[PDB]
Amino acid sequence: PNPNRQPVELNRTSLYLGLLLILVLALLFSSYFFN
Amino acid sequence: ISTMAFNLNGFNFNHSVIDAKGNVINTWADIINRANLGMEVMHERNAHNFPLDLA
Amino acid sequence: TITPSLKGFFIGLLSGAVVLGLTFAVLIAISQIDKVQ
Amino acid sequence: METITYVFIFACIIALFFFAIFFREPPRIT
Amino acid sequence: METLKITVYIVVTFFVLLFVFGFLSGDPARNPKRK
Amino acid sequence: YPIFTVRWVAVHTLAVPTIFFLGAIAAMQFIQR
Amino acid sequence: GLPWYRVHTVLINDPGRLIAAHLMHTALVAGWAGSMALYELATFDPSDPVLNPMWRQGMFVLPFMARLGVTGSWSGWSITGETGIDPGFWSFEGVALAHIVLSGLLFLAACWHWVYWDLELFRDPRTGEPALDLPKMFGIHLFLAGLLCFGFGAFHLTGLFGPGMWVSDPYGLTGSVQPVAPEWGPDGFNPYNPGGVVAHHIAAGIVGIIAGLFHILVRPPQRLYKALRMGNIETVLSSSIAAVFFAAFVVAGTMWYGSATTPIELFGPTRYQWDSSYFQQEINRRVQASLASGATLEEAWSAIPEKLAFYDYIGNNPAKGGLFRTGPMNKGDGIAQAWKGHAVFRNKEGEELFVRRMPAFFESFPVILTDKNGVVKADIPFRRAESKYSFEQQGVTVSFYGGELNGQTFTDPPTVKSYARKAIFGEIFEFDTETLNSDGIFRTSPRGWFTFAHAVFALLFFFGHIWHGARTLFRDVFSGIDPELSPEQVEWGFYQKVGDVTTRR
Amino acid sequence: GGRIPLWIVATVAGMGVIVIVGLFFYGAYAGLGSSL
Amino acid sequence: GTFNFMIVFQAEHNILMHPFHQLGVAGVFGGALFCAMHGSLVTSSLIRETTETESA
Amino acid sequence: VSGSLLYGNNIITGAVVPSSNAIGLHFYPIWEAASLDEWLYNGGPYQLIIFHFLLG
Amino acid sequence: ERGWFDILDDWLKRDRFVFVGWSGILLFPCAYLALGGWLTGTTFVTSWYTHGLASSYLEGCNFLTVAVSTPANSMGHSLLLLWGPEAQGDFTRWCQLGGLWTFIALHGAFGLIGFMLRQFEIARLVGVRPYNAIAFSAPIAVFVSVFLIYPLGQSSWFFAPSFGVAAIFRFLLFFQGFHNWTLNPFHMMGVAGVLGGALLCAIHGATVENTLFQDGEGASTFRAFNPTQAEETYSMVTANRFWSQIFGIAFSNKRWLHFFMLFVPVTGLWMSAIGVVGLALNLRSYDFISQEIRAAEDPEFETFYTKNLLLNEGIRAWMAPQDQPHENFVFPEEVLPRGNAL
Amino acid sequence: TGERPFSDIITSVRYWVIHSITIPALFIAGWLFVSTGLAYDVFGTPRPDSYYAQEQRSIPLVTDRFEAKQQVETFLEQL
Amino acid sequence: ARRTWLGDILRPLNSEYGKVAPGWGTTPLMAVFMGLFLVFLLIILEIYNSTLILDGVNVSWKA
Ligand code: CLA
Ligand code: CLA
Ligand code: CLA
Ligand code: CLA
Ligand code: CLA
Ligand SMILES: CCCCCCCCCCCCCCCC(=O)OC[C@H](COP(=O)(O)OC[C@@H](O)CO)OC(=O)CCCCCCCCCCCCCCC
Ligand SMILES: CC1=C(/C=C/C(C)=C/C=C/C(C)=C/C=C/C=C(C)/C=C/C=C(C)/C=C/C2=C(C)C[C@@H](O)CC2(C)C)C(C)(C)CCC1
Ligand SMILES: CC1=C(/C=C/C(C)=C/C=C/C(C)=C/C=C/C=C(C)/C=C/C=C(C)/C=C/C2=C(C)CCCC2(C)C)C(C)(C)CCC1
Ligand SMILES: CCCCCCCCCCCCO[C@@H]1O[C@H](CO)[C@@H](O[C@H]2O[C@H](CO)[C@@H](O)[C@H](O)[C@H]2O)[C@H](O)[C@H]1O
Ligand SMILES: CCCCCCCS[C@@H]1O[C@H](CO)[C@@H](O)[C@H](O)[C@H]1O
Ligand code: OEX
Ligand SMILES: [Ca+2]
Ligand SMILES: [Cl-]
Ligand SMILES: [Cl-]
Ligand SMILES: [Fe+2]
Ligand SMILES: [Mg+2]
Repeated sequence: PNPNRQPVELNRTSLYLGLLLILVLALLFSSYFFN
Repeated sequence: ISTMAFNLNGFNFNHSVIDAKGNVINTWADIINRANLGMEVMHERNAHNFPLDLA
Repeated sequence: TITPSLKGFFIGLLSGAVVLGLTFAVLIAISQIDKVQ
Repeated sequence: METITYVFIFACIIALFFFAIFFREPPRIT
Repeated sequence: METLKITVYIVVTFFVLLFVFGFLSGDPARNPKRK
Repeated sequence: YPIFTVRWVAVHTLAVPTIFFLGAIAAMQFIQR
Repeated sequence: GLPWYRVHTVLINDPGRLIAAHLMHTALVAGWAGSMALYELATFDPSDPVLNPMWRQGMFVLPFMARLGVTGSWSGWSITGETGIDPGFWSFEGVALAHIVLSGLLFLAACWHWVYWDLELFRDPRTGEPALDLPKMFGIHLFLAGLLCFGFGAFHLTGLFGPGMWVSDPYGLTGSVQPVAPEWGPDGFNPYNPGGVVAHHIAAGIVGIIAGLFHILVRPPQRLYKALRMGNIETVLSSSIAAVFFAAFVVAGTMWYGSATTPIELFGPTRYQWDSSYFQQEINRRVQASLASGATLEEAWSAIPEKLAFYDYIGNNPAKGGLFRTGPMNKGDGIAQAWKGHAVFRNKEGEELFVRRMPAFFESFPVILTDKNGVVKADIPFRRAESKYSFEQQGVTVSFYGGELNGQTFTDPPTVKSYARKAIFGEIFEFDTETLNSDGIFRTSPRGWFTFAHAVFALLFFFGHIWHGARTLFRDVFSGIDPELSPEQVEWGFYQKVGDVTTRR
Repeated sequence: GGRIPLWIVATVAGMGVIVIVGLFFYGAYAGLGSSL
Repeated sequence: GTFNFMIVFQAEHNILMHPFHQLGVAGVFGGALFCAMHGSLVTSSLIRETTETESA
Repeated sequence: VSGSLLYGNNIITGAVVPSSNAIGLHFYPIWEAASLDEWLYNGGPYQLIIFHFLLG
Repeated sequence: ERGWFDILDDWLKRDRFVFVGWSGILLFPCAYLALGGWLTGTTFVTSWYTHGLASSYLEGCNFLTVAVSTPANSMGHSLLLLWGPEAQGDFTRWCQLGGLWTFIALHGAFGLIGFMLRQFEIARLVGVRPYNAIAFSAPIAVFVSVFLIYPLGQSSWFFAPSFGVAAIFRFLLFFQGFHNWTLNPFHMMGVAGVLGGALLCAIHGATVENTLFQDGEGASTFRAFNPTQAEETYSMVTANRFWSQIFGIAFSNKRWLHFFMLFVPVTGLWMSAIGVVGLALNLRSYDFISQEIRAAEDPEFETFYTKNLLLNEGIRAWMAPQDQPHENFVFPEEVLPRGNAL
Repeated sequence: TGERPFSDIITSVRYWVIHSITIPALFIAGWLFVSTGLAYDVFGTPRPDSYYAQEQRSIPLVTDRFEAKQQVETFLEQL
Repeated sequence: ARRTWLGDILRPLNSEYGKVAPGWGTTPLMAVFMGLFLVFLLIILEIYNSTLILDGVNVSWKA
C-alpha cells in the first residue's frame, strides 16, 4: 500500500499545447531527416 | 526596409581610414564590404548584362 | 627548473593572492568599523 | 512519401487549430 | 478570362459595398456606453 | 549625510575615466594623417 | 494531480523506489552498452585496420572496448589485423554478453525494490519517517569510488593484474594494448603522457579512500549542513549535476584536442593535425631522409606507409562533416581501397607545382597551384575570357610516386585537372563508392560525434544544475512566496540589512 | 544643497553632451577616418 | 526564400550598417529580454495558493 | 525556379515564388493571362496571395 | 551576529543604493574590468598585428567600427595572460597581441556568473522564487557557446566574435557564407523564441494598457495605480474575450501567461546555443543531400536553397583573403566566382 | 535607503566648486594623453606614418605564438 | 516497515540522519583543500594550454 503514489494530470489546453509542440517540431525537423 | 526601398542605404565606411602615405587601412567595415561583394557578384548570376546593378 | 613561464605562473598566482587578500582585508576592516544596529 | 508527410503534418496542425479554437476548455468567470 | 474578370469585379463590389454601407449605418452608436 | 559611500565609489569608478576618455577622444578629432 | 514534468517526484520520499528507478536506469544503460556492441559487431568489417579502421565505419563503443584492452573477437580476429588470436572470454562478444546479463540482473533487483519499497532501513529509527543519511552515504560511496579508482590504475592499467591500455607512436601507425607504468614526475600532467593516466588513478584513488574515511567518520559542520540543505536529497542532485557537466566538458575537450586517452587509431585523427599539416610534415621528413640516403623518388614515396598517407587526407578530418550527414565516413567519400600515390605537378618548364590545400572551414575551394615560394603558377579558372594560368596554357602535367599510380604521368588537361581537385584534400586515394551507395559528401568521425553530443549534454546539464540548485535553496517558496510577506522587507531603508527583521531602524 | 536650480544644471549638462557629440560628428569629416 | 531576400538585401543596401535596422535589433532583442524579465519577475512573485504537488 | 513540394522542395527550401521581373509592377491578375499555364509560369500566384493578404 | 564572517555578511547585505552581497565580490570587479577593457581597447588599441585592421577611435574608427579584436590565429587558444609566455608581462606587447580580447572574454564570463549569483542572492533575501536567475541561464548559454565553445572548437580565438558593432556583423556574414547558419533548425528555434518573445512583450503590454480599469479621473492613466492595491489594474475578463473573438484563442490564466513569457525566449536562446555548439565542430546544417544529387544531375533544377549556396560561395571566395590573413590566400581574378557582368 | 539624494548633491554650490575644477582637469588630462602622443606608446598603436615601411607591400601580421612579442619588435624596427 | 537480515546489518549506516558537528567544524580545513584544488586545476589547464611550459613536458603526441 504505497502512500507516495499520485495521479498524473493533463488538462485539455495542455493536451493541445503538447500536440502543437510535437507537430510543429515534426514539421520543422522532418526536412532535415529526409535530407 | 521602406527607406532602403528608395536606396538610402546603411553607413558606408569603405576605405575610411587612410595612412600617412595614402595606403587604405582596413577596418571591420571593409571586411563587411568583402562579404557583401561576394553576395553581389553571385546573386542572380545570369540576370545582369551591364556593370552596375541599379535596381 | 623554474622556466620563464613557471616564474610567470608564480607571478600571476601572487598577484591573484594579493588582490584577493587585500580585498577581503579591506572588506573585513570596513565591516567591523561599521556594524549594523 | 516526403510530400505526403509534409502535407499530413500540416493538415494535423490545421485540424489542431480548429479544435483549439472551437472545442477549447471554455473560460469560466467563476 | 473575361467572365472570371466580371465575376471577381462583382464579388469585390459587393463586399466593398457592404463595408461602406456598413460603417454608414450608425457605427458610432454601436458601442456599450454613450450612444 | 556621509560623503564617501559605496554609491560614491561606484559613481566615480565610472565618471572619472569617462571624462578622461572624452577629452582624449575630443583631442583625436584634430589628428590628421 | 502531478503535472507531467513532475511525475518522478513521487520518488522523493521513497528511498526504496528511488533505488528501484536507479536500478532500472542502470539496467537500460548497461543494456544499451551490450546491444550497441552487438550491433557494431554485426556491421564491423575487421579485414583492414589500415584503410578501413573502426573510426571509418561509425563505430562508437568498439573504440572504448579497445582502449582498455578488449581488442579481439571470438571469431578469431583482432583490431590490429591479427588472425588466430584467442581472446578468452573477454572478447568484444564476451563484454556485450556480460552487459546484457548485468542489465537483466539489475532489472530483476529493480522489480524487488519497487515491490519491497517499505524496508525498515529506509525509516528514521526515531521518527519513523523516510530518511537517508546523505553525508554518510557520501563517505561510503566515495570510499568505494577511491578503492575502485585505485585498483583500476594499480592493477589494470599497470598490467600487474589486467591488460593495460591502448598506446601508440606519435603518428598512430602501430597502436596496441600495453602495460603502462605510472609517471610521477611533472610530465604526468601532460595529457599526451599515458603514465600520467596510471599515476592519476593510483594517486586520486588513494585520495578518495582517505577523503572517503573522513566523510564516513566526521559529521558536517552545522554551518555547511544548513547552508547546503544537507537533509534534502535535491542538494545532491544539484551538486552531482554540476560535477557531471564539468566532467562532460572535459571529455569533449580531450576528445577534440586529443590526449593519451583519445588515440587516433580508435577515434580518428584530430582536426588540428590537418590544421598543422602534422602528417604531411612527417611524410615529407621520411621522403627527404630516403632521398638524402640515395633513394629514387619512386622508392622514397613507395616507402611511405599507406596508413600514414591516409591520415594526411581531409576526408579523415573530423571537422568536415554535417549535423544531418549520418552514418560512417565510408558513406561519404567511400570505403578507402588504396593510396593512388603522391601526385607531383609540373608546368611546361619542369617547375614543381603545389596545390593549395582545402582548410576545414571551406565546403568548397578553388584549385590553385603555387611554386615552392608561394607564387601562383596555374589554376582552374572560373571566368575563362581573361584566364592566364589555366592548365592548358601552363602545360600542367602530373606524375605519381608510390601507390597504385607509381611511375605514371598524365598530360591530358581534364585528367590532370581531376587529380588536382583531389589534391586539395591532401593525399589521393581510390575508394569503393558502390558497396554503400556513398554520396561523395564528407561525414565526421566518432571523435566529432562524441565531441558534439558531450559538449551539448554538458551545456544542458548546466541548466539542470541551476534548476535543481534553485529548487534546493528555495524549497520553502516553490508554491509561491509568503502570502503576507511584510512590505517593510521589500521596501527601502526600513531595515539596515536587506531581509533581516532584527536590523529594523 | 538647493542653490543651483535643477533645470539649469540639466540644460547646461545637456548642452555639453550636444557639443561633445557635435564635435565627434565633425571629426567624422576631417582628419583620421574621413576617407580623405 | 526569405534568407535569399536577406542576403541580397545586405549586398545591395548594407542593411546591417543601417541604424533603423539596428533599432530593429534593439527592438526584438529588447522585446525578448523584457519578455523573459517580465515573465520571470511576475512568476517569481506568485502568492502561495497551491499545494507542493499541484501546478502553481 | 522551383518553389513547390511536388516539384522537388521540402518545407525549408519551398516557397511561393515572386512574379516575373518581365512584369515589374504591372498588375498581373488571372484574367490578364492567356491561360493558367502562363499565369503559373510568370508567378501570378504570388501577386494574388500578397495583395489579398495585405488587404486582409 | 557573532564572528567575523557574520559581521562581513551584515556589511555585504546592507540596504544601500547599489546592493553588494557576496556575489558582488565576484560581480563588480569582473563587470568593471570587462567594460573598461572594452572602452579602453575600442578607444586606444589597434588590431594591426592580429588582423591587419584599425579598430580604435585613436586610429580614426567610429562607434560602429571600433572593436577589441580577437588575437592572431597563431595564438591558438592561448589564455594570453599579461604575464603569460606570449606577452611576458609587457603591457604594450600584450595589447598588440590581442590580450584585451581574452581579458574581456574571461572577465565578462566571470562577471556573468556573478550577475546570476546576484540574482540568486537578492531573491533569497527578498524571499522570492529565483525565476529571474533561471531565465538568465539563456544569456549565459549564448555567451558561453558563442564566445568560448565556438572558438575552442575552431583553430583558435581568432574565429571568435570580436567585441565591436561592425565586427559582430562580420561574424553574422561569416556564419551565413561558411556555416549556412540560416538553414540550421536550432537557429530557427532561436529566431522563433526571440521574435515570439518580442511579440509576447508587445502584445501583453498593449493588452494590459487597453483593458485598464478607470481607477482615476486623469486622461493620463499612469497615476491611477497603487503598488499596494489589492485589485487587478486591468480586466483579464475583457482581455480574454477580446483575443478569443480576434485571434480565436486567449490566455485565461495569468500565471500561465507569465510563465509562458519566461519560457519562449529562454528556450529560444538555449536552442541557438546548441546549434552554435554544433558549428564549433563545423557540424553544420549546410546542405540537403537530396537537393544536391538532383541538382548535380539536372542542370534545370533550381530552388531558393541552391540560390543561397551560390551566395555563400561568393561570400567565402571574396571575404576570406582579407578576413583570414594568416592563410596568405592569393585568389587570382580568374578563379573568383562571379555571375554575368558583376 | 540612506545616501544623500543626487538631486541635492548636484544643485549644491559646494558640488559645483569641486567639479568645476575636477571635471576640466580630467578632460584636459585626457586631451594631453593623446596630444603628447603618449597614448600611441602605452598601447602600441601605430601613428599614421607607422603602419607600413615606405616600400613594404604586406602587413606585419604575428605568425608565431611564443616569439610574437619579438616579431612585433622586429616588425617595429624596420619602419 | 519490513526488517530483513541485510537491513539489520546496514541499519547503523543509515542511523545518523540530521547529525551535525557544532558550528563551523572543519570548514577552515575544507577551504584549504578547495584553494589547493583550484590551483591544481589551474596548473593542469595552463599546461594543456601551453600557458605553463615545463622542462621535459612536451604537450604534443610527439613526446
Ligand atoms: C552520445 C551518444 C551517441 C554518439 C556520440 C553516437 C555516435 C554515432 N553513432 Mg550511435 N547511438 C546512440 C548514441 C550515440 N551515437 C544511442 C542512444 C543509440 C540507440 C538509439 C545509437 C544507435 C546507433 C545506430 C543504430 C547507428 C549509430 C551510428 C553512429 C555513428 C553516426 C552518428 C550519426 O549519424 O548521428 C546523426 C545524429 C543526428 C542526425 C541527430 C542530431 C541532433 C538531433 C537533431 C536532436 C533533436 C533536437 C530536438 C528536436 C530538440 C527539441 C527540444 C524542444 C524544447 C525545442 C556515430 C559514431 C551509425 C553507425 O555508423 O554505426 C556503425 C549507426 O548505424 N548509432
Ligand atoms: C541526473 C540528472 C537528472 C535527474 C535524476 C533529474 C530529475 C528530476 N528533474 Mg531535472 N534536469 C536535468 C537533470 C536531471 N533531472 C537536466 C540536464 C535538465 C535541463 C535539461 C533538467 C531540467 C528539469 C526541469 C525544468 C524540471 C526537472 C524536474 C525533475 C524532477 C521531475 C522529473 C520528471 O518527472 O520528468 C518527467 C519527464 C517526462 C515525462 C519526459 C521528459 C522527456 C524528455 C524531454 C526527453 C526524453 C529523454 C530520453 C528518452 C532519455 C535520454 C536522455 C539522457 C541520455 C540525457 C526530477 C527530480 C522537474 C521538477 O523540478 O519538478 C518538481 C522540472 O520541472 N528537471
Ligand atoms: C573577483 C575578482 C577577479 C577575478 C575572479 C579575476 C580573474 C581573472 N583575472 Mg583579473 N583583476 C582583478 C579582479 C579579478 N580577476 C582586479 C581587481 C584587477 C586590478 C588589479 C585585475 C587585473 C587583471 C590583469 C592585468 C589580468 C587579469 C587576468 C585574470 C584572469 C587570470 C587570473 C589568474 O590566473 O590568477 C591566478 C591567481 C589566482 C587564481 C589566485 C589564487 C587564490 C587561491 C584561492 C589562494 C592561493 C594563494 C597562494 C597559495 C599563496 C601565494 C603563493 C606562494 C606560496 C608562491 C582571470 C579571468 C589576466 C587575464 O585576463 O588574461 C587575459 C590578466 O592578464 N586581471
Ligand atoms: C553561472 C554560473 C553558476 C551559477 C549562477 C551557479 C549557482 C549555484 N551553484 Mg553552481 N557551479 C558552477 C556554475 C554556477 N553555479 C560551475 C561552473 C561549477 C563547477 C562544476 C559549479 C559547482 C557547484 C557545486 C558543487 C554546488 C554549486 C551550488 C550552487 C548554488 C549556490 C551558490 C554557489 O555555491 O556558487 C559557487 C560559486 C560560483 C559558481 C562562482 C565561482 C567563482 C570562481 C571561484 C572564480 C574563479 C577565478 C579563476 C580561478 C580565474 C582563473 C581563470 C582561468 C581560465 C585562467 C547556486 C544554485 C551549490 C548548491 O547547489 O547548493 C544547493 C552546490 O553544491 N555549484
Ligand atoms: C529575423 C532575423 C534574426 C533573429 C530574430 C535572430 C536571432 C538570434 N540570433 Mg541570428 N542571424 C540572422 C538573423 C536573425 N537572428 C541572419 C540572417 C544571420 C546570418 C546567418 C544570423 C547570424 C547569427 C549568428 C552568427 C549568431 C546569431 C545568434 C542569434 C541569437 C542571439 C541571441 C542574443 O541575444 O545574443 C546576445 C548575446 C548574449 C545574450 C550574451 C550575454 C550578453 C550579456 C548579458 C551582455 C551584458 C552587457 C553589459 C551590461 C554591458 C553593456 C555595455 C554597452 C556599452 C554595450 C538569436 C536567437 C547567436 C547565437 O545563435 O547564439 C547561440 C549567434 O552567435 N545569429
Ligand atoms: C480570423 C481568425 C484568425 C484565426 C487564426 C487561427 C489561429 C490559430 C491559433 C492557434 C491555435 C493553436 C493553439 C493550441 C494551444 C492552445 O489551445 O492554447 C490555448 C491556451 C489557453 O491559455 P490558458 O491561459 O487558458 O491556459 C491555462 C494554462 O494554465 C494551461 O494549464 O493559450 C495559450 O497557451 C497561449 C499561448 C500559445 C499561443 C500559441 C499560438 C501558436 C501559433 C501557431 C504556430 C505554428 C503554426 C504552424 C504553421 C503550420
Ligand atoms: C574539499 C572539496 C572538494 C575537493 C577538493 C579536492 C579533491 C582537493 C584536492 C586537491 C589537490 C590534489 C591539490 C594539489 C595541488 C598540487 C599543487 C599545488 C602542486 C604544485 C606543484 C608545483 C608548483 C611544482 C612546481 C615545480 C615544478 C613543476 C618543476 C620543479 O623543477 C620546480 C618546482 C618545484 C617549483 C570539492 C570537490 C572541490 C567540493 C568542495 C570541497
Ligand atoms: C583594461 C585594463 C585595465 C582596466 C582599465 C579600465 C577599468 C578602464 C575603464 C575605462 C572607462 C570606464 C572609460 C569610460 C569611457 C566612456 C566613454 C568614452 C563614454 C562615451 C559616451 C558617449 C559618447 C555618450 C553617448 C550617447 C549615448 C550613449 C546615448 C545618449 C546620446 C549620446 C549620443 C550622448 C587594468 C588597468 C585593470 C589592467 C590592464 C587592462
Ligand atoms: C461606392 C460608395 C457608395 C457611395 C455612397 C455614399 C453616399 C452617402 C449616402 C448616405 C445615405 C445612406 O444613409 C445611411 O444608410 C443606412 C442604410 O440606409 C441607414 O440605416 C441604418 O440606420 C441606423 C443608424 O443608427 C442603423 O442602426 C440601422 O441598422 C440601419 O438601418 C443609416 O442610418 C443612414 O444614415
Ligand atoms: C574567506 C571566506 C571563507 C569563510 C568560511 C570560513 C569560516 S571559518 C570560522 O570563522 C569564525 C568567525 O566567523 C571563527 O570564529 C571560527 O574560528 C572559524 O572556524
Ligand atoms: O532582381 Mn532580385 O536583385 Ca534588386 O538588385 Mn538588381 O535587381 Mn535583381 O540584381 Mn541585385
Ligand atoms: Ca551510387
Ligand atoms: Cl540570388
Ligand atoms: Cl543588366
Ligand atoms: Fe504582466
Ligand atoms: Mg577625424
